[PDB]
Amino acid sequence: STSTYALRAGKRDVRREQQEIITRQINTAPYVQDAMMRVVVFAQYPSGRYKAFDYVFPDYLKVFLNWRELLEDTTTDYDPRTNTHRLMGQGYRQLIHPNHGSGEEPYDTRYPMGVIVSFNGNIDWTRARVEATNMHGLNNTDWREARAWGPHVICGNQLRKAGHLSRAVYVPLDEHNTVKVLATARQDGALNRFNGPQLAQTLTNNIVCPNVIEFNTESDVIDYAKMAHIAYIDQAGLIVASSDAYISGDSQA
Amino acid sequence: STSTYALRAGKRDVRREQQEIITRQINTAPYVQDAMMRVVVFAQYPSGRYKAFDYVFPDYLKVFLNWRELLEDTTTDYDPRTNTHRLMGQGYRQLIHPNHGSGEEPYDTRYPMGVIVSFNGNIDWTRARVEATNMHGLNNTDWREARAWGPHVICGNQLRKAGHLSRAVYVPLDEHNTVKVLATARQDGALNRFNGPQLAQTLTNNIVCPNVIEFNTESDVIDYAKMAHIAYIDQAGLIVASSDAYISGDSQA
Amino acid sequence: STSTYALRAGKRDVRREQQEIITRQINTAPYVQDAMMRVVVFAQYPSGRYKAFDYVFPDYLKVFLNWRELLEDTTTDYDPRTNTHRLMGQGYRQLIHPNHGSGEEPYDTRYPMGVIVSFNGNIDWTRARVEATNMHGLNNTDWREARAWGPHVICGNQLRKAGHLSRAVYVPLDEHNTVKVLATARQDGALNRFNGPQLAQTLTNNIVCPNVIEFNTESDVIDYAKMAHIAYIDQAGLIVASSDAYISGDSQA
Repeated sequence: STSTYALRAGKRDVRREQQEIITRQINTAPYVQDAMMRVVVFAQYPSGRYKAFDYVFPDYLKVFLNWRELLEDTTTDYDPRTNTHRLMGQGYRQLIHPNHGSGEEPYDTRYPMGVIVSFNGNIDWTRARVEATNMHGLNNTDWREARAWGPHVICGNQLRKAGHLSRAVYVPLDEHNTVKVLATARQDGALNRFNGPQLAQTLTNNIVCPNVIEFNTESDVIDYAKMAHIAYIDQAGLIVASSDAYISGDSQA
Repeated sequence: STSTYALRAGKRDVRREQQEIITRQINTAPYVQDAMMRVVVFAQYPSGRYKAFDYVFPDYLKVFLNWRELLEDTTTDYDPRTNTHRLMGQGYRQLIHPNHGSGEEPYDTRYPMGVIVSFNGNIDWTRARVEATNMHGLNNTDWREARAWGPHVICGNQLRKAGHLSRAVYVPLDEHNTVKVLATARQDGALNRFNGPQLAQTLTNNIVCPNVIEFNTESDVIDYAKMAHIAYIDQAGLIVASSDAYISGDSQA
Repeated sequence: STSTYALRAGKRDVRREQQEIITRQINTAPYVQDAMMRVVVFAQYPSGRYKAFDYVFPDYLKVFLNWRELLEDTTTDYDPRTNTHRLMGQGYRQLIHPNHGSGEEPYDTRYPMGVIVSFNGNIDWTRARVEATNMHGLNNTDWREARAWGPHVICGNQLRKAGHLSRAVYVPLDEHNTVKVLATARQDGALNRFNGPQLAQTLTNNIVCPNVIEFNTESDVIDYAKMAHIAYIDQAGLIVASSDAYISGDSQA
């Protein structure tokens, strides 16, 4: 880093020390249990556009995105292009029930090339997980040997550190994949907030608030990430946004 | 109240006392834990029409309604008016990602002026809550200082008492708001049904059953409320429906 | 059954005994807690087509399907046929708010005649339940006397045994019905995985993965069932698919 001489007032510089306190509040308020956490799944489309599934939640997040939800210009598990009563054009059916569909092309170009998953806040980094599952949301072809997570679940340092508050990972997808994501609040020290008398609040306060937002180009995705103070990895593989606050920003450039 | 002379049969008037018992059953059966509770969010539209998000649930309710779900004539987070691939007409995008959208008008007239939230049953009135959050479902502009609820969450006597079984509140909205609602079953005396061996049932039995119903005019909303036995506040600010049962109805008019 | 003479190698027939072990793994891996379970609701339409709500989940499943979700060619609670701003054509409204709608026919032929519900895996068979509820998801006309389940909830041996791993039931529906389904993991012996320190995982790992798949004819439904290794009852009332694995298939035909 590049730093050099600086001056400040003496004991009377409470304005500066107050701003230092504020910087620390922004950086540690997320660790007060039942503070919000934020997880965003950014689908990267062939078209150069992107779509964010943006979740804010205070305790835990259980996400499954199926094939149609992942498509460009959908906002739910509903595809306006594809009237399911028509005999032709059933690409989704052809993928989830092999050789019983009728898509007009091998690769529906609305299906994403991959997702950037951004985890932010007081997350339990040891159990934060992503999986590219098959069409059914399974991590084994045979459900009878599938489990909550697969033997090679995406986790640990596959989630790139982006600051004390954030990690992000890029997950390539092929056309038969779906996406699962898990994040929970960090263990509350030696107390388990999912245990005993603490559970009711942890469970019932957990209103997950999802939004699906589209972006016409990555510049706009990156702007969204800096607006929302969340980690993001751009097309160049660089970490261009973070949840960590610095009192003078990137002043040691 | 207006009451006057009445007669009844003597010890043989079991029909009357049976009906008195039935009145009490309707009024107290909701307090038997794992009985249904009922919460309804009525969106009031500029058009004079309304839309109800009607939830019945036996243990707890965690609701977040985002911008598109709140729009007149939507039934999910999907807006048929707005094809998200078009460059023009992205009003939702303009609100949730400031100055990256293209709505055709400053105020999409399908967005509601406010909601009437109706809580009914054995609800924990001390932790029944509503918030008009921002587009992301946050109660602070900066998620890093946002929490499960805001410092000024709508609660307590902002929820108007409408009988022993019900409360209702009117919540004005501006166009960038979304709505969150929490209701849980009242503490089970000194036992916590969210604790220990009671939790499995409390958790897994809690199938929340949502319906989205539209009403062309308030007369029809009020009818729906009386059909469903739930509190409702009409345009005049009057409580015109309740969950409380009376053996002769409003006979002391 | 028809069986007759067979031979095998002696102590060196490890290939056979390995395949016997594999058969047993497929049959008992589902009993390792947090293994996947699979529940499918197959709607049978007047048109001879079917639609599957296919859920895989590791711990519990809480399903409510409302009227519009049940309709042929819907994939969410959204009906493209019916623009809710139009005065005519509101069949759903006419059912859920009696005599306030305007459907074009008494019976919307997209509404199913019944559902086949298929339960598979380490399910608690004593508390696996289905209900055909009314439009609101209630099992009593008056919610104040409704409960999490009705006095005549569909359960026990109404769920037909289809093997050690599976049961299935046919549930007739009339046009004002909706469908509720509950399945949970079997009690973990004398330990309760929904209790104490076990709960956090049981709760947060439970990502339910739903897909809605259509089938143009029952032959294709039956194929889907055999692909997915789940119980299914065909139009003839026969059990034509199962989760149970046999080392030589149905070799005692």
